[PDB]
Amino acid sequence: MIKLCREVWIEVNLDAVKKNLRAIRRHIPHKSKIMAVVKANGYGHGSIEVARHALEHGASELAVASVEEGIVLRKAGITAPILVLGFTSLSCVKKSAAWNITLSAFQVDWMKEANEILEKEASANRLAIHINVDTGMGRLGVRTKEELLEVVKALKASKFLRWTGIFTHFSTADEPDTTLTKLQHEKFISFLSFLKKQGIELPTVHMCNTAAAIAFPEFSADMIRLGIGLYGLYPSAYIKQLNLVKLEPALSLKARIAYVKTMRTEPRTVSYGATYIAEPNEVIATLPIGYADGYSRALSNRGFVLHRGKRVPVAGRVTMDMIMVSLGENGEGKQGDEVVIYGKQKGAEISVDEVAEMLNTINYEVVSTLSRRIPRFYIRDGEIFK
Amino acid sequence: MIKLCREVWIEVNLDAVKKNLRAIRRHIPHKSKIMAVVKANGYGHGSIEVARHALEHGASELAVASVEEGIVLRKAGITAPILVLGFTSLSCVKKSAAWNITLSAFQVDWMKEANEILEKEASANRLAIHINVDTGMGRLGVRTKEELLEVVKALKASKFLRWTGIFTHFSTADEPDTTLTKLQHEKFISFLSFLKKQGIELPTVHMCNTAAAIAFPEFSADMIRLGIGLYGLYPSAYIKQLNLVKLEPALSLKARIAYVKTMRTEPRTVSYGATYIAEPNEVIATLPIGYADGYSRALSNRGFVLHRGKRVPVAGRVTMDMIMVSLGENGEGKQGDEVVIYGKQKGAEISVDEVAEMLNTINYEVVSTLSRRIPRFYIRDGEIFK
Ligand SMILES: *Cc1c(COP(=O)(O)O)cnc(C)c1O
Ligand SMILES: *Cc1c(COP(=O)(O)O)cnc(C)c1O
Ligand SMILES: [Cl-]
Ligand SMILES: [Cl-]
Ligand SMILES: [Cl-]
Ligand SMILES: [Mg+2]
Repeated sequence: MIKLCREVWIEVNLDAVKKNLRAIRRHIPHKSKIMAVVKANGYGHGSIEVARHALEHGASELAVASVEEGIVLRKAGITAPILVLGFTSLSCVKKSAAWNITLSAFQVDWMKEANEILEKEASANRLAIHINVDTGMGRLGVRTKEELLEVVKALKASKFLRWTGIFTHFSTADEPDTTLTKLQHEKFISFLSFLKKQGIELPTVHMCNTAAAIAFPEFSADMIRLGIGLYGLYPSAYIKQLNLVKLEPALSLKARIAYVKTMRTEPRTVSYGATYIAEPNEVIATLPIGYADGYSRALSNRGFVLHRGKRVPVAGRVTMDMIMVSLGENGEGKQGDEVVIYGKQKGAEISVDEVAEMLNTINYEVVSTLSRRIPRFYIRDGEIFK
Repeated sequence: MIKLCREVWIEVNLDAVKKNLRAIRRHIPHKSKIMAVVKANGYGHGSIEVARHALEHGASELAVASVEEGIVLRKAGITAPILVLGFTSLSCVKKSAAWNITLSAFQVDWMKEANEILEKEASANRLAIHINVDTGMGRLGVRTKEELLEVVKALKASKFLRWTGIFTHFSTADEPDTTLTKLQHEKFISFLSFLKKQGIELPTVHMCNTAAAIAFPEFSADMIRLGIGLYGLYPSAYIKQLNLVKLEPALSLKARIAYVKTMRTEPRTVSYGATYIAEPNEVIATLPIGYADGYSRALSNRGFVLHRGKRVPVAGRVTMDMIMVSLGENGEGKQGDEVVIYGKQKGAEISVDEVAEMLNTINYEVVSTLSRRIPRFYIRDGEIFK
């Protein structure tokens, strides 16, 4: 199959990504664009190949966490609009314009000072901007309709800026109680109505994350922001249970057994702390993944991997680079056998969602903390590359 | 002051690393060498520059998790011996000899097949090998005297290989009960005098990790493997409290406030889940760090940062890229102010070790999971460089 020195790797199924984009496309209104959210290295799936695939199969724009993530995509030959969701220091204004990155901003002072930096360097390449309106996320963005007006005016007065969007972020659209979500929607529409009544024409409006796209597709407006769903993962249990859109998981994480041994002699202590004592004929397979790869140490004596289609448990503590599992009394297994850490094997499955449940977190965290040291392979039209 | 687009960075104090190395050197026997452990991107501090500094200031070899980690060091100009502590596939044997990386092995069959690959290439480089003995870690390594002996003869007979060392690993040396650690010591020594009685001359003998170097410096033999200590962190509260060796923590994690706001208008909800509701005169600051950087989401309504010399609470949930914090009623804080996330500022400190206690994990995980997206800056002779 694949040749590696250390035998741990991720497979991202781009056929799955395409199918997710199509399922979402067919769910939200026909005219709505998709902005594929490829922040944090593609939610740990690899920003570039996900971005490239997304753009060919129904996305129009990309979103990222920073200018540096956006430049990564440029250097990969990507020319679609890239929006930085977080805050960008005035330090990087010039660099942003040069690499044609779209920045979010929401403050008069920032817009004017951005304009002055660009006026000095004199480039014809204007800096693209979106305005973030905070309707209750409480994170970034402007909060009253009157400060919003000033921001718009300052942006429109700035000839080295170009306004290409305005947005908000829902903070509870994945929850069974939709009260807050509807209050946010109705505040955002409100602020926009206010702008329209001052004779201001709107650029691209966008508010839905995956959760709201699915539960409130009527909010898609000109463009949705598809993150977790792109990766074939649901924003919550609730959203999944609505059974409105069929997503398929794009990531699996795999490895090969590095060493197998029957624990014939003493001491039969396994791993740091000696927290697991194996039986005399207990078989113990060692695997090349650990907590510095993003495989939580809280999975010590708790997690489960797949080997020849069955669940075999983590025995003893997770270490920095390796774990051990029990194949049981006289269990069969060889050096080189393929193991799935996240995903499917035969008819068994250990989803990223089950892993997040074990660890009292969410699927976003389990994928987006997968270390860059784990190489990514991509599957397209059923076959593997770079 | 540092310029960045997104204002989050690590500083690694190489003056601290030099002192830790000195403190360890002065505590273990004069003739013992130090192998600096820089696996996992230097325990998230950056392997290249820690390794570079270490080799100028007490270390004479390095250890890594994998061939690929070793090749990163070699490309940066590093020439010292580099040991792979984990298992390496026979597919990487020609490569490892080309780049002069030292491989761990402990299997007769592996020895022969590696010799055989080189033999075919008429290789003029000999691949350097260390033998892992498993004395109770139960991870990797050979477990009996008798298997040990055959492994040695295979390797001695394999003339495109070169035996340059032999080790074991302690699994409990950071615990107040030393019983198992003394049994592993004793078992290792017995395995090694068993070899000597067949007239086998031994290469470099190494057993101690940071914990064993500090509590059992008499076990240093020819070489120790200094990991966590090199970074200025103790392996456990017990080891620290022994008060034997003073270590200085090398890493701090910083950011600048992306935005500061007073929560005047409704709704006053902060972050995903609306789990925190601010007071009307309460100041919320947003920071450009979140769980994809390795800032655990389990800090959501729990973590602390330092700002102007004091402890300010995380408010609401950690997000993928950003956290929010409370500067309290009528706050005092601006955009651009510097915040310490891990580390010290004026009176105050939030140590890696206290973050680890809160998350019920260990300092190793806390630093080794710091994402590569956070740029690392180094301090050397009081001054800063990238
Ligand atoms: C990351 C992000 C998204 C995409 O969210 P999902 O829950 O992944 O669909 C949307 N909007 C903002 C403001 C974000 O930071
Ligand atoms: C990482 C590692 C070390 C060093 O351990 P610290 O607790 O970091 O000093 C030693 N030996 C082996 C076999 C390792 O994998
Ligand atoms: Cl936001
Ligand atoms: Cl990483
Ligand atoms: Cl080991
Ligand atoms: Mg983690």
